[PDB]
This record gives sequence, structure tokens and C-alpha cells, in this order.
Amino acid sequence: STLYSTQVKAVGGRSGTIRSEDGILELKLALPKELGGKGDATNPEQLFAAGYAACFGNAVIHVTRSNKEYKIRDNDVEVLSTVGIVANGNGGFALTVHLDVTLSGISQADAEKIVEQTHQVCPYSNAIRGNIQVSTTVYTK
Amino acid sequence: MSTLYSTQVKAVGGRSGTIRSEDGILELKLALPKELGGKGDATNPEQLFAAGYAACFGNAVIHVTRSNKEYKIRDNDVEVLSTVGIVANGNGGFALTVHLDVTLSGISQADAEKIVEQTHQVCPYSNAIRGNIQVSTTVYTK
Ligand SMILES: O=c1[nH]sc2cc(F)ccc12
Ligand SMILES: O=c1[nH]sc2cc(F)ccc12
Repeated sequence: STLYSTQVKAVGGRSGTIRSEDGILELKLALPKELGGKGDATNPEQLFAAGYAACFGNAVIHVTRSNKEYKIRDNDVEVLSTVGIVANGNGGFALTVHLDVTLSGISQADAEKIVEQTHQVCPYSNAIRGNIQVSTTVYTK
Repeated sequence: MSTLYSTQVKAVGGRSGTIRSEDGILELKLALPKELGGKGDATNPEQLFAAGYAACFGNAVIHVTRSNKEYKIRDNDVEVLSTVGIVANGNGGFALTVHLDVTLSGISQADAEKIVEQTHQVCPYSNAIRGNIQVSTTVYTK
């Protein structure tokens, strides 16, 4: 059963607007300068990069807890997502995704094992498996 | 193919933390919604995914309409309302669900349905999640 559901209205594509129905997310969008736009507002790739970095970091927190070896706080987890858009060779586009994951205060080996476990848990990682090959680098700070 | 555009976003502290693009343009705080034991202060990964996919899909609808060469449209004649949910799967795990309501102004119902079916082949979010999330879509004209 559905634990949480949300609606967002988008009008006018990549030059237009988004507004969540509850008003909490309300943003103008622009084409980036690389595509000839002004780049003075966000875009689908940035919104996706943000959703996935946040969800993945959250799931890393949950996996590190319950493994029950380390006593970590929220901000000991940073995820830097790189999301790109490319033509797919079949008249459409694909995303590319890279994640740099930085965990504070745990060993390199444990951090890598935690990130591997998290990739099986995170809803977004499971949403793209078999279509996008996500690449990941793990850092320990 | 070479990448047409790439962007970076740093997220700290999971669903109760923050996001910020490396160019400063997108910078937001996040909160668990009340349904998941939070305040709802602020946006969240499902709302951000919903927004990106509704906007990308609307843009592809525009592109497909224009490449089919029949209709005169402006950008704001396309609207996408996405519903994104998070459900329990498997063994205490979680999955995403997506429904799209697509509304095209000024075109016929059968043409709008053909356009929306073609845009699912173009939009990179649809291509990204195919076979993992079973997207449902309803098409309206007005
Ligand atoms: O991102 C997540 N991974 S574990 C989890 C549990 C929730 F209840 C909501 C989100 C997440
Ligand atoms: O969503 C899209 N469908 S057509 C297109 C062309 C672009 F250059 C960037 C995004 C899109």
C-alpha cells in the first residue's frame, strides 16, 4: 500500500513552471546555457539529481544504522550526484548518473560495503536498474 | 553520443537535510512529510522526482507535437500532472509509483493519445524507469 503520494503540475516544458499541489515546491525552469538558454532557473536533470542524491543519502543512513556497528549522525553522509542527458541513438534521450558518496567516520571497506547494500535498497536505484548503469565512487573523509 | 548537458547536486543528511546544485541555482531544504513522521516543512525526493518528470515529459510532448508538423501550439498548451508515491515492496523495502495526467489544449483526442504514446519513447525519465516502474498515463484535451 501507498505510504505517501504527491502531485506536481508542470506547465510548458523546460521553459515553464512546476508547482506541487500543496504549494511547497514552486519553481520556474529554464534551458541551461549549454543548450542556448539563459540558465537562470533549474531544470529536470537538476531536480532528478537532487531527488536521487537525497534519497540515496537517506538510505545510506538507514543501512549504516541497523548494520549497528557505527554511531553516525545525518550530516555524516554527503551524496554528490552528476546527472547528464544524452541522445540514445533511437530518436530519444537517456540520463547518465554518477554518485560520489562521502561518509564521515567509518573505514573505507565498511563504507564501500554500506554503499553496495544501499544500491539494492534505494527506490531510485531500483527504478533505473537495467536502463541506466549508475557508477559510484565511495569516499570516507 | 556525447553528453549534451551535465549538472551536479550535493545532498547532505538524507530526507531531513539539504540539497544544493554546484551552480547555486537550485538550493533547498528537505523534510519528511507528516505521513512519514515529519512536519512537511519542505520538499522531498518524491516531489522533486515528480516535478522533474512532469516538466521533462511536457517538454517532450511539445517537441513531438511540433515534429509531427500538424498543430500550431505554444508551450503553455501542454500540462503534465504527475502523481508519485512510495510503496512497500518485498521485505520492508520501498518502491516508487508514477501516474501521469497529460492535458493538451487545442488538439483532437486521438491525436493527443498518439502524441503521448510517442513521447514515452523520447522522454529520458520514461526511458530511465521502463520495466521497473509501470507508469500509467491518462490523456485529456481541453
Ligand atoms: O529513501 C529511503 N530509503 S529507506 C526509506 C524509508 C522511508 F520510510 C522513506 C524513504 C526511505
Ligand atoms: O525532454 C526532452 N525531450 S526532447 C528534448 C531535447 C533536449 F535537448 C532536452 C530534453 C528533451
